[PDB]
Amino acid sequence: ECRWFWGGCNNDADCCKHLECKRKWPHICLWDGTFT
Repeated sequence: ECRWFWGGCNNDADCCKHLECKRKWPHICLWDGTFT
């Protein structure tokens, strides 16, 4: 399972495949939009 929008995380893996975690505090799971 992964974290949803505004769920919290530290790394990109922590967030879903589509959701990307910002590498700058505050660290949260956001939406990328671009297909990996």
